[PDB]
Amino acid sequence: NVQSRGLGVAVRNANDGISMAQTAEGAMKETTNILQRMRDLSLQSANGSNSKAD
Amino acid sequence: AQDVTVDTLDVTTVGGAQESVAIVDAALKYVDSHRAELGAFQNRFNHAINNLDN
Repeated sequence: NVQSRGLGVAVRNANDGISMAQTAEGAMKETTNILQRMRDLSLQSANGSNSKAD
Repeated sequence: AQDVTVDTLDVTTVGGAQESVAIVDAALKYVDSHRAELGAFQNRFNHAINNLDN
């Protein structure tokens, strides 16, 4: 019985560990999206076509 | 040095017109610069929606 209840809180615990990993992973998607936007935009500015104002 | 703006922009002689075209370019550059700043603000929060949604 001690073991049986132990797995009862263990499945709850491992799910909690999953939830915190995917909450981080949710914000992980946005930060990489921001990085892609910066890189594509910096590639645009690498030309000499745009003046200093651009 | 005389301070002039778009409100004080007067074109009744040919010389005034040459001042006006330069003045309008300064005003347009300022407007475009703040348009870009608002655009950056728009491009910040649109990533904030789906971030907070995640």
